[PDB]
Amino acid sequence: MVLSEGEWQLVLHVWAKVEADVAGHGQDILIRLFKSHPETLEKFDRFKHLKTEAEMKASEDLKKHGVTVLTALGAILKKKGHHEAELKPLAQSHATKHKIPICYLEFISEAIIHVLHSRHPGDFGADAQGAMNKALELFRKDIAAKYKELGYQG
Ligand code: HEM
Ligand SMILES: *[C@@H]1CC(=O)N(C)C1=O
Repeated sequence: MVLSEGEWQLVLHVWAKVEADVAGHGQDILIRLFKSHPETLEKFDRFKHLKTEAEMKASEDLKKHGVTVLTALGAILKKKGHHEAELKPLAQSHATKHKIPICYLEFISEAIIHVLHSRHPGDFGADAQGAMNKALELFRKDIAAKYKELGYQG
């Protein structure tokens, strides 16, 4: 699958808004993930003690991680599909160390879409949401292929 340049521009135009405050967006996204699919929190030995949204919001460490996650994803999106170099270490760690199934990457993709839809109606209309879905699908497709190369079913 291949996104058009027009599609990449819709992706990067909403990402430009995320970048006004990546820390805020990362908190929203991880909290949405953990609330919508509580099982995902159990993968984080670092964070699985957090009991409530209030505790999550107050966690400086969770905020730090959200910035790390969105910055890595931002770097991937800015490659506009040319993300082989970026996907190698991410696939290896997430397959082998963290053991994150592809379904959980689907869950975080859903969280990203939900947060952008909520925060950014001006840059996340139907066409833009479709482009972001396509970008995130491409990301998961390529990650899943790497998972298989690495010996993880996903
Ligand atoms: C958009 C998809 C994701 C991106 C871009 C991303 C990015 C990252 C990055 C950059 C790191 C630090 C370096 C590394 O270990 O590779 C990391 C760590 C980690 N990721 Fe992800 N991640 C994603 C999805 C997920 C999901 C869905 C889960 C769990 C359901 C997860 C679980 C973890 C865990 C447990 C760590 C180690 C946290 C720690 O103890 O420091 N990741 N991730
Ligand atoms: C998706 C949901 C889950 O718990 N696993 C392990 C999946 O593959």
